[PDB]
Amino acid sequence: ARTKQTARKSTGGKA
Amino acid sequence: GEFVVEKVLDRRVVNGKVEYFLKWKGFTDADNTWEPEENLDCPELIEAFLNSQK
Repeated sequence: ARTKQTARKSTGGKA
Repeated sequence: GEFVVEKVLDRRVVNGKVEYFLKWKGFTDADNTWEPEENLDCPELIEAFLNSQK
């Protein structure tokens, strides 16, 4: 019943 | 930190990568931030967002 989706915060950016 | 996102609000392409303007479940709706699909572990929200646009 609890629709949880996970995401990671992009602290920077590997260019 | 790996934080729980509720849903997607918007999408764009920066530097060839695709970033989605989220809406977090752990944080407030205004505290939402741009996170790329590579960092998103939410296929459900991405699909549903594209279905909303179409």
